[PDB]
Amino acid sequence: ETRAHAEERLLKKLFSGYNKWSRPVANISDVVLVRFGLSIAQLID
Amino acid sequence: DTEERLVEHLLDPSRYNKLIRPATNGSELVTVQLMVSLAQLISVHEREQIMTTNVWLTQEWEDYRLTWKPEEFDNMKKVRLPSKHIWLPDVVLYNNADGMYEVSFYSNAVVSYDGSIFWLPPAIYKSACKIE
Amino acid sequence: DTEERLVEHLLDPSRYNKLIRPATNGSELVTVQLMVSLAQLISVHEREQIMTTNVWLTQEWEDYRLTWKPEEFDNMKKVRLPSKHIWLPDVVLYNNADGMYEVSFYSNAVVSYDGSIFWLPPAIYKSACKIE
Repeated sequence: ETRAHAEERLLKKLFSGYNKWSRPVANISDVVLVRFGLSIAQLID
Repeated sequence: DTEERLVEHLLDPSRYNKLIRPATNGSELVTVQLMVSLAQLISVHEREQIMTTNVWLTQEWEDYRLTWKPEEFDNMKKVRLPSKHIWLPDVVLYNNADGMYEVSFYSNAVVSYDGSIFWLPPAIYKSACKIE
Repeated sequence: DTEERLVEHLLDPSRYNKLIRPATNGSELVTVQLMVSLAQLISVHEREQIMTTNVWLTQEWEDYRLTWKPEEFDNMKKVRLPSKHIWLPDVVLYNNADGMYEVSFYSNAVVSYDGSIFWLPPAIYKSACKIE
């Protein structure tokens, strides 16, 4: 009925059989595309 | 003993997951009132432009799943929870030398019967300030 | 999906106790082959006799209880594994100044279906050497 109870329910559901070290695609000849990019905060030395 | 039954009731890990935020009523904000309080300026370092201060950072906010009826636990209004076991919003520095972002002690936190949380940890902080 | 069933099969802590060594018949050896690939020589410091270098060392050995029968797991020859949870042979420095003994990243290990384990972590090392 409220938000945080429903958020606790779906965060209980998603980590049932999730595994940390499996490379997460569905078919084995399919790649992921890790998009990258920096931003400088400062240049110290 | 009644303090023990309250501290066991409030931090049930089936009841209380600390990784969520206390949103009610269709995603309201939580309001974190902070004010800072100096203790001593330790050193202004002109050559590498670092100011080292020692500061106390009072944050107080509103929670809603940490209440009780005070008649049921023999008139407690105000208990102490081990800090970092409850939710806390991460409020850090941002212009930092040397990569120490969070606070230094993680002390106790004072819970009322409202749900209002008070928190005051100390820190030493090394900000990187621009020297005229 | 089937790889995820395999990684739940292989590192199962009832099946695979980490800190024993892989041997089967009345204390036979294991063979650890290694070689060193340099990346750069950073510095030779003469005031305190210390050499700072960057080196990737390749170790490969042969385990026996990391085996799967690969037509049951839909023709998989080669998985990756995190190297905190398998056995390691400990290969360290020994003339080390400033006291860091292990490697610096602890990367993944590639495990073939025979059990031959290839491993390549990177390191920086502050070796000690006698300047004449």
